[PDB]
Amino acid sequence: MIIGYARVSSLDQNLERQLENLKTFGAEKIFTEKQSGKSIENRPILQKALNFVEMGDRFIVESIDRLGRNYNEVIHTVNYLKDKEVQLMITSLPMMNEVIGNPLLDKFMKDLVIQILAMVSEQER
Amino acid sequence: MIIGYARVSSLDQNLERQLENLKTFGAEKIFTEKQSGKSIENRPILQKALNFVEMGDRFIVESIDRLGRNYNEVIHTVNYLKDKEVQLMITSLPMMNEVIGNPLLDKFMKDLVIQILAMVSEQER
Amino acid sequence: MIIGYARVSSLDQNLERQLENLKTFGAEKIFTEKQSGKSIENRPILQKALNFVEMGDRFIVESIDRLGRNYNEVIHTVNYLKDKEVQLMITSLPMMNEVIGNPLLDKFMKDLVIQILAMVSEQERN
Amino acid sequence: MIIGYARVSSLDQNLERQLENLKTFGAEKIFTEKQSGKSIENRPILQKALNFVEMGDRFIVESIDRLGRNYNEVIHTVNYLKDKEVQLMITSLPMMNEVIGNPLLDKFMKDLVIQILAMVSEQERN
Repeated sequence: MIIGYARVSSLDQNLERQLENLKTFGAEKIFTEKQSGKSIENRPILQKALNFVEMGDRFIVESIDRLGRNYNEVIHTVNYLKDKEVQLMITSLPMMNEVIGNPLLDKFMKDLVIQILAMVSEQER
Repeated sequence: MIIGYARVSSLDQNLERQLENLKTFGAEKIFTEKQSGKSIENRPILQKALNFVEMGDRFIVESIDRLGRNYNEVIHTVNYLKDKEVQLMITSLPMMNEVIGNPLLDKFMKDLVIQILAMVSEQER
Repeated sequence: MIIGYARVSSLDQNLERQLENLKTFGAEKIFTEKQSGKSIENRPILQKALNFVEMGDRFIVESIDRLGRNYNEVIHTVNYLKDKEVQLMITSLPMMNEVIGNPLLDKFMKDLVIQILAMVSEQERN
Repeated sequence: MIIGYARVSSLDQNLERQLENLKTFGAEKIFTEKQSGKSIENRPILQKALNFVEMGDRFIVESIDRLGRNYNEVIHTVNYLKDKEVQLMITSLPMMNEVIGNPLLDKFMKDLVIQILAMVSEQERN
């Protein structure tokens, strides 16, 4: 199952594109949430989505900064999906194709890129 | 408290040397295990270590490869120590907490160091 | 010698704190400039500062965005200081000059952070 | 024009294949060198190729290790190709993929791949 999570601090932002992008990548059930990404403790919609998705399912978002503007909280969420065997994907940067010749290096880089994108989210707040 | 961990793939190596590096670094209690290093699930002794350590404690090892030679399993192990707030210090690369003045860049580089070291473990096997 | 570079695009920007942060880290001579960071071909002071520094000297700035808001051009400047045996230094990142483990792992991470900051600089401009 | 650079630390290493990879990727002139890649001092054939190649051209290699087995030198040789407007292509790596709607990020990705391969190159040496 493909679960999508869309978030916006305000409707001033384009919720269309975010919702359309999630749906374009085959998002079955999508959890929208109008809240700040400064924390995950006041966003019950996201907490309900994470507890929803289980093994085999796919959790996708338009971009990491939507998942949260807090490095540790974003990183904790990424490893929760890993330990729960839920594939994390981004509409902006899917990264489903091979970049480096080595399979181990690709995992390292894709894990690195996400950490880089995770920091920049807090780097902007 | 400061807990350590030592592993030996083959007893032919200097196990007594590794056990000294932990005490020299300030290890009070040291757990010892003898396994291949391919999977952490078949290593109960290592599991007893991660469970014994609590919040505020310090988990140390001679090197990351001792912890494991599987990138995903090693990263999973480190995160387990993060959420439990246990500092994972390496005797091989003696680096201090707060590697940089900036809090965010510190969190990013702390995680990056462990990923790079973990990527070397599987790289060398 | 320890040369410092400070840049402001607007008169609103607090140039004082930038100069005081540079002096705090041992800046003896500073090259202040009032120009947009979207390019370097129109910044003669930044280039006279890069020429002034020699092998062993220290080129310090407050933030990477001060160096410029163009990724390719900021990276070009960072390597120029590299190839010229000049250490780049940033007030925003205290203790950046330290070594994090072996020199290799340090040279890989420090270079990554600067590129990320160099990317964020341009990303905020346009 | 596409210029290649092949290197072999020893004749035991497969050279006739490394030439085929370069020629398979459209190399017109291949500079062959025979010496360690720890430093660019004892590798004049490389500098001969680097000085030879100029604006518009394309510089290709089998992999990063051929371009040098040192992070500081690899990154130095990479930026030398940037400043001369010469694109660097590695036969080992695939075609990558488009970062749709973010040209700035592609500039950063291509640099990250080189630094990872560069570090990994020096890591395998020891």
